[PDB]
This record gives sequence, structure tokens and C-alpha cells, in this order.
Amino acid sequence: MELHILEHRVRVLSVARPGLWLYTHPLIKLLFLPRRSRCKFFSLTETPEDYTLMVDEEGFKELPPSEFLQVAEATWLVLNVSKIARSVIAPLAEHHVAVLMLSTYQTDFILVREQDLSVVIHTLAQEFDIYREVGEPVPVTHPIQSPQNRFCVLTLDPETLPAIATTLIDVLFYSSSITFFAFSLIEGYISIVMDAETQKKFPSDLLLTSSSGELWRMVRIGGLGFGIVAQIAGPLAAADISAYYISTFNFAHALVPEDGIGSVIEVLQR
Amino acid sequence: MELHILEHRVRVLSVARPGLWLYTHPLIKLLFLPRRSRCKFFSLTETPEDYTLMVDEEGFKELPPSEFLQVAEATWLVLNVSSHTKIARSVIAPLAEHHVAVLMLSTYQTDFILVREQDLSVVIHTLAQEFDIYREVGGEPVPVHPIQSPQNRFCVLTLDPETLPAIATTLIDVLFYSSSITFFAFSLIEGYISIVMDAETQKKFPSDLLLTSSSGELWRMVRIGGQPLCGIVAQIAGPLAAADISAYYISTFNFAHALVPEDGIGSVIEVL
Amino acid sequence: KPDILWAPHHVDRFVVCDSELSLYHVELRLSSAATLLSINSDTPYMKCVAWYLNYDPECLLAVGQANGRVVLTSLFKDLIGKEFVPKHARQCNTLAWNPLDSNWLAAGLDKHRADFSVLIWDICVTKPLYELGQNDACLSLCWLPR
Repeated sequence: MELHILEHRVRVLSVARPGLWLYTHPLIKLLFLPRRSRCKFFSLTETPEDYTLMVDEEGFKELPPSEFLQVAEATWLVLNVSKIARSVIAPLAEHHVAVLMLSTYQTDFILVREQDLSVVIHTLAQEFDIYREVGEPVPVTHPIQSPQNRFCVLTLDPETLPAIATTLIDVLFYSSSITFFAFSLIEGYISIVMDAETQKKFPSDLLLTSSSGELWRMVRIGGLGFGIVAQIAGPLAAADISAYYISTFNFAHALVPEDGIGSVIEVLQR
Repeated sequence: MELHILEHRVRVLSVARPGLWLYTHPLIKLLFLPRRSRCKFFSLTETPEDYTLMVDEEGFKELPPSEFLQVAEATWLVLNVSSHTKIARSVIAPLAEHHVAVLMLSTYQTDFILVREQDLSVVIHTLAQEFDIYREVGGEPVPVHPIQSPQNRFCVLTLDPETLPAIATTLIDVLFYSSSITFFAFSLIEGYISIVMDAETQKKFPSDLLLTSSSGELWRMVRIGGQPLCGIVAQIAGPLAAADISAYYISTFNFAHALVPEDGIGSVIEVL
Repeated sequence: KPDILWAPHHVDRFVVCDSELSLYHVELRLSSAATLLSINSDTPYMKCVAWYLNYDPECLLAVGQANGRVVLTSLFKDLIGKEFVPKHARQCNTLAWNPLDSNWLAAGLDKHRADFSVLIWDICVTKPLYELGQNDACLSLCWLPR
């Protein structure tokens, strides 16, 4: 009903896989040391093509430029709705506006270029009461591939993050079968997307998820998009199935429960 | 009475202070992930001038060359004195008498003497009279400068390797994200962890994980020497052995250190 | 690594050492079934457990903690909660009560610069009655029965 435009000014970066070693210091600082960084919006996706980073202005100042870093132009604002495939993503795609969804364990995030904020407001003025954050709300006027990986979505208490820090560092920096891993830390909330095989490496009592197992399957599209997320959002909105939308620098992803993988595969095939 | 030449080919590095962040990934790999590295001898010593690393040849391959790194030209062998006590008057001083450079690295478990490979013959010549030289080949023994006194209090430490991941975040924060001197010595040698950090830093880590002396005894320092990579040590270890004072030596690339107990800090200062 | 240790007496009782101590009675289904009688979890990071060979008091476990402190937990009320502590803290590998004299508690510790490893305590914080073995690590201890 209400589209809150968050204060964060996210810059989308891309890190080459061989170049991850150079950025291990600031990345660890942002991941595990909240007191040593003012960053409030941090994302990190481990795709086979490259490493995708979505940090705000404060976080971006800690990443030194290099030959392994590709930085997308223009600053991306954050859209949050207080399900949404046919409400916020499909109408925006109908207006030819690029979006980069970052679905977390807490809420679904939508990223739009700041140069296209007016078009986003125009498209979403008739469906949402668009708000702008300044501390308080201010009312503003391709081929498909489905890897056989069974993914799980986890949150984590920040107090228990240091306990599993070594295993997380080993997974992130020292490592069908797409080998996908997404980590986000927005407003003090942690959302981790990881394969089932990697879950066994971690304690089960510290990771929080559905108390039924509830492993999920994944779908990837694309092949430097700087709005390919429309190709999954649109047809799946017509199918009306909930899904995590994790858009990277090159690929975009759509995580669905293992029970409904057949339906989404069938609807996306046609 | 028996001296062992360990099977470590140690290269002494000197990471500049601004260039730590470039080496964070291999340093983290060596410090916190033993299963991911083949290194068996690591020693990091935080000093205000620069960082000093004592990692063997197997672990040296993981450190990428850069403009912020200075590497010692020679290869250092690790000499360890067994008991089957006071090595300052029997190892460092006789080697100084023969003009051989040493890089002491004392740990919470045992004290290590590092000598150059090119000086191995002179070491065997000097230390044969007093010590029976042994060589660890194939896992089995084989027979062959003004001083300063910073006012901060230091404490040697050890950690259970199964407990290191629990305090990993604090260790990383202290190492990479941080009258009075800043000193932090870490050494993971053959599975043994020896940490020498200031008493102020001790408050950050839990008291249950740190395991030393059962009484909170704190050490004092007497940094010395100058000019990067011996005198730096003979100039202090020799006089301290003459005074017959037990000390905890930590040599670095350009400077030498000798931890002494807080009670004997004044005596150590007066001796020099 | 969890360990099972039969008590020197009370042939129907045993303690299964784990992250938390637990004394069972041979009456889970052992074969026979085991009925839990006590559980002590006040000595974390235990790495060495040895029975008190003297009859009184029964069920006295010398729990060697990971910091070198030996806690005489009772899984003569003076010998309860005793906290024998080494000169310098380090892992306690092996413990072995002497059979001829069941009040000595030989303790084996890890390496140190100038601290004795194999400390022979006195059951009677304290000081070792005998301190043998310096700059080494006593991995195992076994009193000669003769």
C-alpha cells in the first residue's frame, strides 16, 4: 500500500572472482564489524560469473578502484513496500525502467536508478502512496537455467554472527551446481542465501529458517546490464508465485520453494 | 643440552603499515584457517614502524609480492633448544662472539632461535662445544643503539585452537582494524598459539579464553636496536645474559624486543 | 571426545564423560538399562576425568579443565570443588590417581617456557607437592602399580 523510498543511496559494484582477495579487508570490515563501518546497506552475491556488491555511499568509499572492479553508473535508490511482482516490478518494466531486486529474509527490496526516480513515481503513483525518507516519512507528490541446487534462506542474530565468522569467511573468500551465495546486511538485518551442502558446514542451531526444512530451487537469467529481471517477474507474476528476486551485475535470480519448482519451470518455459 | 635444527625454511618479511589491507586475505588464511594452508610456522609481530612476518617457504607462496613488502634476502633455519633453560648465555651470546645474526622468536611454549642458512656452518662450529646439534630430517632427529622502555604492560598468551574461531572477530579487529607503544605478536607454530599483546587490549577478549600465569602477571618491554635486517639482539641479549635475567625476546625486521616481568623491569633497565 | 569410565567401586554405577558430566546406574537401554543419577555442567571445556580411588567420598571426579585447573567435582566435604591451578595456564592432557596413595592426583599439562608439566598435586588453589618434567608436554600418565 505504501512505497517507502529508503534513505540509502546504493551503488552497484561488480568484483571479478580472481580479484576477491584484494577486497577481503573492506568486505570483512563491512560483513562482520558494524562498529568499524558506517555502511547501512550492504549486499554481496557469489555468482559463478563474478561477485556483485550493493553498498551505499558510505560503504563504497572503503572499496579502492582496481582492474578487478566494475562499477555501475548512477546511484540506485531503494524502494520498499510496507506479491509485489505484479505491483511494483511489472508496471515498472512496462515503462522500460531498470530494476535490481534484492529479496532478503525480512522484506523485498527494489533498486531503481536515481535518474529514473520520476518515472518510477509516475508509474507507481496510482497504486501506492509513495513516501520519501529524509528519519520520518515525507509524502512525495534469454535462455533459462534451473540448477539442481537446493537452496536455503537464513537469517542470523548479529550477536551470534562472530561465533560463525570463521566458517562464513572460509565459504565466502576461500572456496547444475551453480555455486550461488548471497549475503545481505540492511538496517541491522542479516539475510543469507546458500546451498544446502554448505549448511552442513554451519551449526544448525545458529541458523534460523523455516522449521520444516523448506529447501528452495533456483532459476537464473541473463548473460553488464548497466532490466532483465522483467523476464522472470512478468510471467511469474502472471503465474502468481512468490519468489526471492536476487539481481546481480549480470545474472538475475528467482528462488522458489522445491514444491513449486515444476509450476514455475512450466510457466517460464512457455 | 640438546639443540634441534627444525625443518622450517623461514623467510622474514616486513609488511609496511599502509599495506596491510592488501595482505589481509593470505594473513587471515594463515591465522584462522589452518586446514586451508600448508604452512607450519607463522609469526606476525605488530610494530609501529611496520609488520613483521616469519612464515616458512610453503606459506611464503601465499603472500603476493607488492611495493609495500620487504623480504629478507636469505633463508632462516629454526633452531630450538630442548631440555634432554637460559639460551641467552649459551646460544645468542656465543653466536654474537662469532658475529652471526640471529632473530629470536620466543613463544609461550618454547623459545626459537633463527639463523641464516648461509651461516649454518658457523652456527654448527660455535654451538657444537656446548650443545649436541641435531637436525630434524624426515620427522626424526639426525645428528650433524639506544634503548626504549614503553610504559604499557604486556602479557604473553596462548589459545586452544578449538577456541580461536570463537574470538576470531576480536582478533581480526585488533590486528587489522586499529612512552606508550603499540605491539602485538602472534605466532602459530606447529599448532601452538602464542600471543603477546598489551594489557589494554586484553579487556577486549574474554578472560576465560586467555590462559596464562593464573595470576594476571604482566610483562614489560625494552625495545632496542635500529636499521632493518644482529647487534639489535646481541646488544641486549648479551648484557641480559651477563646479568643472568630471564627474558622473552621477540625480534623483528628492523628492531628487537625483549619482554621482561613487571617486577624486574627496573633491573632490566638499569642493566642496560 | 566422549568417554566412559567405570567407578572403582559401586559396580552398578558409571559416568559417561561428555560436554556435561552424567553418572548413570546400570539397572537409556544399556543392554539392562541405565538410569541417570546426577549431572554436572559446572566444569566446561573438560579434557581429563579420573575417579577418586579412595572410597570416601564416592563419586569424586577430578575434572581436568582446558585451562589446566583441576576441579574435584562430586558427580569429607573439604575435597569438593577444589580448584588446583598450575603456575601457568595450559591444557591438562592426562590425570592419574596413584593406586598406592589415592590422594596425589598426578596431572599432566601441555608445554610451557619454564613451567613444569607433570605436576603431582596433593589432595589433602594450591601448590604442587612434586613438580617433575620441564619444558615438555606430558601426554599420558600411568602410575606403576608395584
